[PDB]
Amino acid sequence: GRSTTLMRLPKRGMQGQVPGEIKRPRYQGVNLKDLARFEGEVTPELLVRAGLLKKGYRLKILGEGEAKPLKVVAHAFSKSALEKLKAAGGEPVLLEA
Amino acid sequence: AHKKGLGSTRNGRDSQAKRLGVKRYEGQVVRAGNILVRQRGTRFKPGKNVGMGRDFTLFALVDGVVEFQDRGRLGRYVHVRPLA
Amino acid sequence: VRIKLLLECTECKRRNYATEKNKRNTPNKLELRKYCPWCRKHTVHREVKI
Amino acid sequence: PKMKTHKGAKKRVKITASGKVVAMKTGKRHLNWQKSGKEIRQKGRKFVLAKPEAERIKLLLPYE
RNA sequence: AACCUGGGGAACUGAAACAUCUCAGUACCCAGAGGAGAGGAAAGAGAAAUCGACUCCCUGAGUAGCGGCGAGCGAAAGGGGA
RNA sequence: AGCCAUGGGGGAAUCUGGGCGGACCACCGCCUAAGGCUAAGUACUCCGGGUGACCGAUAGCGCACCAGUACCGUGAGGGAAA
RNA sequence: GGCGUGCCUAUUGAAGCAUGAGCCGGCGACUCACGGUCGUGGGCGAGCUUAAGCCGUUGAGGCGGAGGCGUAGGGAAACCGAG
RNA sequence: GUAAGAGGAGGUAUAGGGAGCGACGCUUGCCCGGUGCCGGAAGGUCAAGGGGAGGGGUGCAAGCCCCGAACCGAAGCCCCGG
RNA sequence: ACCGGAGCGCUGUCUCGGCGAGGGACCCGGUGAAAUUGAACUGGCCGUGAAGAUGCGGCCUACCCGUGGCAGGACGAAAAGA
RNA sequence: GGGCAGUUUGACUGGGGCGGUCGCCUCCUAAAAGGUAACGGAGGCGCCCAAAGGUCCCCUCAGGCGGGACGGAAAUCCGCCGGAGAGCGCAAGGGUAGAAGGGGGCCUGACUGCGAGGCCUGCAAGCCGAGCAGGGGCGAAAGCCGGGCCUAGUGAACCGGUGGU
Repeated sequence: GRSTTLMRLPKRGMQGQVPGEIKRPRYQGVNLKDLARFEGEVTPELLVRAGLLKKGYRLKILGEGEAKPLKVVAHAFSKSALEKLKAAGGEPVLLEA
Repeated sequence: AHKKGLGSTRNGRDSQAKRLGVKRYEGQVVRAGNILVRQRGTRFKPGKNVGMGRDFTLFALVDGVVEFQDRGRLGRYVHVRPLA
Repeated sequence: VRIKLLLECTECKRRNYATEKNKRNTPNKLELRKYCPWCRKHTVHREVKI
Repeated sequence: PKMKTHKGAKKRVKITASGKVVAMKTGKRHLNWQKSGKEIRQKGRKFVLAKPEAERIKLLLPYE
């Protein structure tokens, strides 16, 4: 009968408009303990062709685990992720350049 | 049946009575922050390592044991022995 | 309550806030007294608006 | 066919990664003036529980 | 007999009541065209210097939103086929 | 609060005219309106065939049988029994 | 001769002077489709599975990874990230 | 009746529509406060419209779009009496 | 042929009823239905119990089936309380 | 603008109307914790205060009797006995001088960022508070200060105004 516990209030922020919403690229997280298990190099399509991404717009390197030498193909980078690629690992960026 | 007059009233009212009294008795352990007495007046004045606040409440200040006390010319008291 | 009115206090040099109350009947004009700002340190605060 | 998923439901509350429905404290839009900053500070967030289970059934399809 | 294009078109009921909202542009009224209809050569799309007639199925997605921000209502681009 | 179409009034340009990318503008891209036609992919089931972990004469089309027939009703209509 | 207040429904409570049944016969009431949430019998399992449809079959399967769920979450957001 | 028109009426104020009571006889008093109603070339207030002071946004800028002031703005209610 | 009060005549309206007539009702031949129906081997009293009993206790009464006839009851049937 | 249409036109209630009532505070019923009903018994809130708030130095009332210009049971003070019976903003109850009261000085913590652990509890609400950082007010300090002796003085959400990032 009461406010069907509807008395809780919204704070979803911005939460909608009418020109739709912004497509603006998002990032997929990757944990570089999934690195050590994989081998060779890494690339965007390679993860979407894997089982660990698929069309998540772009890719942010991150995560914990064991750092092992190879190269990636990264779209975004955590400070921590830069560090395991300081153990002995490479990385590119943004592409189309 | 004759239902003529009938003297009404203006009385029936009470209170969403909150539950007040000695919340934690003696021999009881507290982790500090546990209130031992919810009272209206000061029927229980602070004890050793027990504090009081705006609503006259004896609560815990440490991790020990509630100890009861009386002092005729000073009032009744509730304390918390250390337990080091 | 209203007609006795309620007011917020505002700093100087632009912004800084709190949430208090007033009273008119006592010959009170510019309600002015100390507080603290979000940024920086102790300041006055002048009576303002709704 | 197909659940409708409630808009308000998602619009004000979230179930954290534990099947725990958590969001908003009630009561601040008309409060104020005689309000101690103590509670405005405690008007930060909340938690909710129990009937929030049914609330987990509400959102359904996307979860969120 | 049904299905189809158009011009008209509700109410119960849903919102636990009722007006906005709803059922629903469904029921019916009519007009007209046929093994079909209508549609159909972008004064479009959408953001990539990417697209390339219209329609149907899957998809996206119950997503983007619309909303006494209630009941609930529910898109297009893109991808796959025809 | 645009785009799409339109009821009253106001009322133009032919490529430095222009419509549009969601108020509005600078800019940057996109498209050529204010004339008319176009198979297929889809839909329907009166109908012809096949098929069914479909029914068995209170079930199954309302009716297997002499049914849109008896009968009822002013009429619209209802509507068997065997 | 020892004993014994029909049935159902409906009740605080029925044998009831509450309720429905003249008798028998046939019919007659917890389905399904989709989306959920949980438990379970399974296959795989850091992954798992395809929708429409192409090909085939006459009671024959296969092909089809487009798409879904899974891997990180936190914030309203930009954005950061086991924080 | 959406209209065209139909009646009223091929009638024309001694006529047609509406209201009250109800043959004939004696008689129908007093209050306009509210309300309805008849009226008034002032006025209070109020719509779209008109006008454009002052201004915003934007762009090199020309320019384009938006906000709206003074006063001008009807019936309506109020107002003056019956 | 509307609603009060009065009187006069008249009278089975009454005292207060008695008789008679026919058509039914009754018996015989022919035809022969309805609503209702939980099942019936269905008595009073005094108690009881959802407060109003054939049925339960207690007592008493009662040879088995009808026909004419009488309506106290079976909370009588009829109307899912106006 | 009832000429016409869709709708609304509460709820409890010793049957309904009628009247009372609808929430919040205190005391009884309330049965030695908690809690508790009833159209049961008695009353209150919809406010207030910039000092009524924080602190530091400081004073102690009511009352009764004894003495007195006005005064006069009662304004005023003198003195003696008097421990809470006065004031404690406003109803009630608890509480109160070993102060909450009453005087002055100073001030504005009627802070911000939080907040362990609790009271209470169908949810949602409400209620308790050390502590920690900031940067302050009082006091030499010790220290308290995140309003008020305590419990009434109140209103989820949606809507939108407001200054601002």
